[PDB]
Amino acid sequence: LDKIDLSYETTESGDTAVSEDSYDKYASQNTNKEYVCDFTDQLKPTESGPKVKKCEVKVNEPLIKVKIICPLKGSVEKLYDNIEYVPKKSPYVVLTKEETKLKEKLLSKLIYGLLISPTVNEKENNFKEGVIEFTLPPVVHKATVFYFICDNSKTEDDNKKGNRGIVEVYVEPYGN
Amino acid sequence: QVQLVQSGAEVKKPGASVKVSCKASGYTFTEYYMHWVRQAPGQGLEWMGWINPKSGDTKFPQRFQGRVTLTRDTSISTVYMELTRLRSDDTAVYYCARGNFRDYYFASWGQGTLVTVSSDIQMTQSPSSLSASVGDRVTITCRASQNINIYLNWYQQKPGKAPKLLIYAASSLQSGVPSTFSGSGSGTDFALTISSLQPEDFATYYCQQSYSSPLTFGGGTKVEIK
Repeated sequence: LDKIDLSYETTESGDTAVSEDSYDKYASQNTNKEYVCDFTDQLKPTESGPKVKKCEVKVNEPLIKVKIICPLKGSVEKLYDNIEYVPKKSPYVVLTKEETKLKEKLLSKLIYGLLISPTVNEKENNFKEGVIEFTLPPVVHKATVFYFICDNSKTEDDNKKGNRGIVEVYVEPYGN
Repeated sequence: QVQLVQSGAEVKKPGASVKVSCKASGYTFTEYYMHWVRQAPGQGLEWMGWINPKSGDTKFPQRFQGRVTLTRDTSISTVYMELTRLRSDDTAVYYCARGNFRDYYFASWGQGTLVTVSSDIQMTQSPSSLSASVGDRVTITCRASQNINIYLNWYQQKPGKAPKLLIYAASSLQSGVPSTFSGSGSGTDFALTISSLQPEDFATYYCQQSYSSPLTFGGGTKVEIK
């Protein structure tokens, strides 16, 4: 409905007790002008979990499309039973770092000229459908860093445990 | 268009201090972190730390914690690097370099300031030196002691010049670079490949990891003429 919960608060690590220097960091997959973070495989429970998977999307060129895939609860039995995505209203709402904690923010207020198509393949542009996309504008004047969380770290299969996925989108100035 | 201009050469006695400046023109100063990188004569590149100019926040590695202080003046888009208690092994050329996405790569470099004092991920490059000829295809290897995914960049440096960035993200060709250059690798092992050596590809080539702090450089693949 586009409203932000001003009281909501979280952290990159969540409850995993993993510190930022131990994250499994990795770049997005950048094909022409679509940058993708696919969490299908990265979040399945394993013996070594909980791990933090941090998919880093870095943009400094015009009209890039960002697509984030977060596997749905029950899309495969057992694997994603306890998965949670934050913010619920992504991509309209994102998270940003304010005084060392992650808080909700409107993406359109953060980057002027943002295109959000209401529908992705005739489906709602929302994580409840397993994917979100947006398109960055032709010109950006302010560096900007915002986050998505696709946390499967509360799913357990015996001694196997799912992972917490982070998307860090880092927009730099461009278009001059 | 983007420019970073630094103070002149300094001559110091051991026990003194040195302030080096980096004026920025051509872009919005506050939107890009500024790092410092030094180079002893005939040696490799050593990262010194970064300042965020919106906030003044610094980040240093243990080698320079308490040795060096980074300040900035947003009034005039300038950054200062003060190094205290100078000793002879501090003789070197000090570069300010503008970070892209904080520290992903260093597209833009200053001209360097020579300071002349009187009297942890390892990057591994092979070969150390080589000789070749126009038209030859040359392959250089770089090797990380840890998985760094694609957080790897390649730089060309000519004598008396700041490093040019040629490749970032392991295999992205920087704008304005001859397409004879290419990069490959993901994880621990990387290759820089020049399809046809042209007369001004004769230089020293460096790889550099941006995965985790401190930022470290390979020690240099020098590419000579016969």
